Amino acid sequence: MNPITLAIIYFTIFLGPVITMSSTNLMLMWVGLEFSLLAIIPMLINKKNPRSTEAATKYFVTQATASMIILLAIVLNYKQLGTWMFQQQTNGLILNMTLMALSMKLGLAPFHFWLPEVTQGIPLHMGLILLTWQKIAPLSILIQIYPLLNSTIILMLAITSIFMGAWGGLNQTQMRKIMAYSSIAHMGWMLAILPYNPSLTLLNLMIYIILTAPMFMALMLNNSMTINSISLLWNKTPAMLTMISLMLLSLGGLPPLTGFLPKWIIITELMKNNCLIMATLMAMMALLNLFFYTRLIYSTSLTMFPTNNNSKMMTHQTKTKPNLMFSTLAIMSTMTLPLAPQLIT
Amino acid sequence: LRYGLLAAILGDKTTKKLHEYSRVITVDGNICSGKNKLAKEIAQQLGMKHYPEAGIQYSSTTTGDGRPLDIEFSGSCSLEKFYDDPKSNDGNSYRLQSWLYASRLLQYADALEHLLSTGQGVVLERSIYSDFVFLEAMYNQGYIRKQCVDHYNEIKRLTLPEYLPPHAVIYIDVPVPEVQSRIQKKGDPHEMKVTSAYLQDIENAYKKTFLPKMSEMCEVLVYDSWEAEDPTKVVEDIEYLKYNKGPWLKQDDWTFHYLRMLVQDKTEVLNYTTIPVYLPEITIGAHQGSRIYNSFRELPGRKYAPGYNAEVGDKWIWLK
Amino acid sequence: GRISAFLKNAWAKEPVLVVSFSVWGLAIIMPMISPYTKYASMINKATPYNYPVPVRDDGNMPDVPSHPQDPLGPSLDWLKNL
Amino acid sequence: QLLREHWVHILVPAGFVFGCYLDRKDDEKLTAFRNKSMLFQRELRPNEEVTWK
Amino acid sequence: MPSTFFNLTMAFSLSLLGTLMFRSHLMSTLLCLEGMVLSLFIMTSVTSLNSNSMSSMPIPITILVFAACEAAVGLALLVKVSNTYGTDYVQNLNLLQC
Amino acid sequence: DGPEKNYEKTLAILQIESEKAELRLKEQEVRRLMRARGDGPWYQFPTPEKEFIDHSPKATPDN
Amino acid sequence: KFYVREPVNAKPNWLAVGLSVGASVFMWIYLIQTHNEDVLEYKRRNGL
Ligand SMILES: Nc1nc2c(ncn2[C@H]2C[C@H](O)[C@@H](COP(=O)(O)OP(=O)(O)OP(=O)(O)O)O2)c(=O)[nH]1
Ligand SMILES: [Mg+2]
Repeated sequence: MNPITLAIIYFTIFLGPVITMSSTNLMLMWVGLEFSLLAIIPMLINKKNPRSTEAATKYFVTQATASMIILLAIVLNYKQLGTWMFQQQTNGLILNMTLMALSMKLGLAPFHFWLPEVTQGIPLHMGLILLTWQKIAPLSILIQIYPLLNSTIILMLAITSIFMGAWGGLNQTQMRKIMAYSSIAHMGWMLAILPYNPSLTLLNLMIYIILTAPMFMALMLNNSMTINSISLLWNKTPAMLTMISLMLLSLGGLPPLTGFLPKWIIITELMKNNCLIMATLMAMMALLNLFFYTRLIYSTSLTMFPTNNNSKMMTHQTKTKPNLMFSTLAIMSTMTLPLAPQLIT
Repeated sequence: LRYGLLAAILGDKTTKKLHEYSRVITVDGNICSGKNKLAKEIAQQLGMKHYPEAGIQYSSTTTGDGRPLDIEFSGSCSLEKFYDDPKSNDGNSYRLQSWLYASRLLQYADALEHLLSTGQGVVLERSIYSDFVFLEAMYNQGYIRKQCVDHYNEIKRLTLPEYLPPHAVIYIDVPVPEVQSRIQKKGDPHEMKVTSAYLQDIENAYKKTFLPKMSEMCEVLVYDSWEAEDPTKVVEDIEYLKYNKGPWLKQDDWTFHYLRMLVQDKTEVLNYTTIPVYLPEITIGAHQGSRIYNSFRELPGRKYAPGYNAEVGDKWIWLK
Repeated sequence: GRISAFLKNAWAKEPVLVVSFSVWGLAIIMPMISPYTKYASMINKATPYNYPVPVRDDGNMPDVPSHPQDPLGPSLDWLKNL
Repeated sequence: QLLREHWVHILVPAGFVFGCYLDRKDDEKLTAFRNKSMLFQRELRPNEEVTWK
Repeated sequence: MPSTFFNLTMAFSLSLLGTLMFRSHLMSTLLCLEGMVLSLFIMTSVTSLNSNSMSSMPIPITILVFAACEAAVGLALLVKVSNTYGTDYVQNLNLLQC
Repeated sequence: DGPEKNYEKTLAILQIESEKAELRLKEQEVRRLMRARGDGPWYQFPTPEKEFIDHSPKATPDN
Repeated sequence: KFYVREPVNAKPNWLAVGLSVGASVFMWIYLIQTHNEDVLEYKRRNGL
């Protein structure tokens, strides 16, 4: 791609969620959703391989179906209430279809079957763009209508999201699929805390984003697609294993890392609203998430997997690849827990 | 200023800096047949940068101080040991082959970066497109195994189509008895311990497999020794050579820019040569890797990034 | 000199793009030059697609006319003389 | 050059002095009930202004 | 109007169920997607004309334009699938499972 | 220093902790009551704006 | 001259050094001025 279409595509990718967040109209949040989808599709099919085409096709058909369901809900609300916003008395069926389609857009379970496959087959920076940027707009639409949604449907969607995400991330080996089921579990946490306190939903979203960014940067340092590929990182870049361990433990929610704070304050608010059984099941599935994180840590940092012979030449070569804001996001995603009252509102 | 998208926007166009002599020329031949001298003369009288054969210590000579490092840092594979005993149980043969392919890949990346940055043509000796010849020769001689062949083919499939084929491939056809006579006359005692079966395997791999895949996508210039041993007719053919086939015609400025980024980042170049395929020939254990990596780190000038090593005279470290 | 030669031999070899670009530039600049540009908006304002609703006056406003056949009000003599 | 060579030996004593300072700051912060406990409610001596610092 | 709006919503529901139940033709899937798009256009237009909402009659034009660009993107993707596989069969799209 | 210093420091700490406890219980009650019947600053869900309503006389008199 | 290739960081980027040092100095001075202004504003508002 030449810089003209690079700038246009990145500007529309930026602009979609910005229109969705800045917009007070259901129609404009919709059109921002397909700015995001349409602008990001050439970026998935940038590599021009059958796997990228497969991911782009599945992603397109999923988002198209969900966007048509969203527009159905918008049109039905427009007939029922004469306005372009779910104000207070729109139909619960309409609100549930809206929640259905936004959960389909997000890729949380049981609508999660496309997210690991779409995350696979695309480059790592597009996995980062998807799993971080493409979720703010559906979260924005969900946050705008928090008192109207159905707590039962949200709680079911959330608990099965964490269940399927924990089990998948336990299952596979591929880094992109691991990050995708990690995203599914984290979106389950955000969705569960959505109807009671959207501020904690935003806090969990920012914590997940600042944890997902240095994962993907560290993967892009060596294009480590595999558990083995990140396992020989000690020969390639040994000065990163400590932060890999700290940020993966933060993703697991282990104190005193700052990734414990979203799960902790979410459990605290859920128990303020008396859903103890739900909170316990969520925390146990978070322990499963921490299990596959700990296996990944064992593979990459605490043990030293055998290496190759060309790694000598790769160490002979130099590198200027790792960017400056990797360390800033890494430190903010590891050592921010004593600033918890400042992080929460 | 480091090359990038900003430099491409401000104007660093490869097609703007191209000229007639901006060509990739590769000289190929058997073990001892006039390959070095002809490439040097062609580059000298065409105004082109000559790249000799990438040996074991190519990365050592191109990185750091440029002195050859120890063998355990540079591949831990000996061509002399391979000539003395090619069927050794430690896997010296396939380690040497993979290390030489990695060296040739680094040399091809350097030559491509030089051509895309300065516009000067390059004359390489035995680039990556004619190293599977040595691979298949050792496989047919039984020196390596089918798993090594599959791993080499996988690495070649991973790395090879990302770059551009050479504009011209000049080949030196030479008989095996002539190669044997030249090897005996050279006087390297390890090098006389090579088999005519191995040399015939190299020549057969050339004739049957390397020349056609060059032939449908670039210009092939097979010559004898007597057609060679005079670097004027070959240069005349290079002058009267028309490049009307291959993917070089379809390249434009932004494809050149992305290829320039790929060849200017050496880690992406050698990314797929270190895939976690655990052949016992090339797999190195954690303890040996730890010791070798550590000793390479207290090697002088290699502890930190270049320009940050105070022991070699780098200044303003605190200020940068 | 060179710019004038570039437009000149461009007009020589192909005038379609030259005429289209000149028509583009003229369409940009002529609303900023002609004095009739405001009159289109004035005419569109003066065109009465809706009923003018009468106002209940308390006598404190003298600008509004009691009768349509009065000197007071926005007459369209400029429209007649346009 | 002795201060340059053995500058690492002051970090732990500096941390000790800083910890004593922070204990003193906490002690003067928690003075909401000084000379107000009913067990120790006594009239102040003329030569003193606080029971404890 | 309520009977015809109910018919339009059942048309959208049938097109959605057809989209959700795949057959061998991604072209047929895209056609079901535009069945949903067309049903959305008629419901929006009839609602606007019934409510006399002249401020919101641009909304059908915007849904038509946006959905048409989205389907152009999808047609380009189907062209890529047909080029890489010979056909547009959705069961050829399955090697991202592992 | 002496036992009275620790005694009165403990008194101050207990006073601060008890005040924090009753404040947390009261803010739980405040949030529950305000969410149940929003009539104060918090939990004020949005409402369409009256400033975007046309009040000029229109073509149809029956409005 | 040790390295065979000219290092990127062989010489310090003087423009980057000057911009970083001036930026840090500017934020420090602005921080002190805003802290003093906030202290004065708080005392004026609360009558202290
Ligand atoms: N096994 C093996 N040996 C190689 C490979 N590449 C080069 N060699 C050997 C062949 C020679 O004995 C030695 C030097 O390479 P050359 O082909 O340049 O030989 P030499 O310089 O003697 O002859 P020349 O005049 O350059 O053709 O390295 C390779 O990929 N594998
Ligand atoms: Mg030679």
